[PDB]
Amino acid sequence: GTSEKEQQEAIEHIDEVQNEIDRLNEQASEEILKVEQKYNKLRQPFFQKRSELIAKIPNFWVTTFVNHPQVSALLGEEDEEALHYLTRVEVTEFEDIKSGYRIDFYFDENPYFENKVLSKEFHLNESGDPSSKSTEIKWKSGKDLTKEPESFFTWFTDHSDAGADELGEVIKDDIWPNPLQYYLVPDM
Amino acid sequence: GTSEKEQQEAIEHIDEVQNEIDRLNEQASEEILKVEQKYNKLRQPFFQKRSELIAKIPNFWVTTFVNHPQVSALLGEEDEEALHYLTRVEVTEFEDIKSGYRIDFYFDENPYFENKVLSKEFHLNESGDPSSKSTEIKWKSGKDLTKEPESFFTWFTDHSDAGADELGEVIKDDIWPNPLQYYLVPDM
Ligand SMILES: [Ca+2]
Ligand SMILES: [Ca+2]
Ligand SMILES: [Mg+2]
Ligand SMILES: [Mg+2]
Repeated sequence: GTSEKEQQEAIEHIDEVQNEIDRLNEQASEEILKVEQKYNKLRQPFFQKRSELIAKIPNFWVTTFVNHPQVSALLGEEDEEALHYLTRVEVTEFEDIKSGYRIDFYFDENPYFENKVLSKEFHLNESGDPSSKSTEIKWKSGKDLTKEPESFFTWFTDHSDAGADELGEVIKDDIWPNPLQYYLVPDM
Repeated sequence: GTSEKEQQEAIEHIDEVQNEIDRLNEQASEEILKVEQKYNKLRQPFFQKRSELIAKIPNFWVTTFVNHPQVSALLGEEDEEALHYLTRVEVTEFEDIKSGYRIDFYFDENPYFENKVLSKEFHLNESGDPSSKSTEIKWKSGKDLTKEPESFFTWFTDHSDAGADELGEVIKDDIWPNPLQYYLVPDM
């Protein structure tokens, strides 16, 4: 019962209404991002206290990883040995999501590599796509674990799809918020 | 270098710290839910204005669905005919998420069924699991579209996994926020 002029006029009116819904969608997403930023700051003193407490627990992080259903699948026998030198893991999330997040792994002096810290960083590149970069591992002579599944440590050098990279997100979103559940094993 | 007593004491201290992170996680999730509730109220006048404008556009909703990559796969030839009688679609989201959401479909008098409105409701049941329920369709004699893929209209009676029910979530989260993109087809 509407004329074709009335219909086109309604279509334009709907488009204007959609632009207004778009605006609210964006404002909502913005408020939500700020909430996450507020609470990332509120949790940080607690993660820092937890890091000091984990320093009291020998082999905390390798125990956590060996008991994790996804991470354990990536660890070979010699990788597990090397991870006994892992003293500290830190996850840092940047406010600007183009800056992404970083995972740092702190290692005591060990026979495999010279680095005191190994890190993998996740960010958006100039075209808006997920990318990653890492510390170059300075393996010691005859102890390159990357030279039979592939070593865990090839993760540091794997960048051909950060859009994916499940392991980074597992550490950021699962293990980092609560590693204690995986460290602890029921007694009998 | 820590005693086993010091280690157990640290483990308990970590558990306490985790409870404190847990609390912040929950407060963050709560603030985020309230933001979504605020903006659901702010968008509602715009969805209501849009409903009045869509009333001016013949066969708006069937056109939207036939041009939707997932919904079109569910529509048979006779379903499409029946959906030309669909005048109005409404999505209602309740604040308490145990109450879930509802989708209402308004139909002009048609040869297939007597109902003026067909609805599917999604909620959590007492055990916390997704469930759904619907209007009983009062098909007219010899015109039961459920009596060769199955009719679209069997969706109203399909409840054996609301945990899934992709179609409900596609309507709520994709089509409902912006159906105009699917209604509109470029000219040449
Ligand atoms: Ca456990
Ligand atoms: Ca289109
Ligand atoms: Mg034990
Ligand atoms: Mg056109």
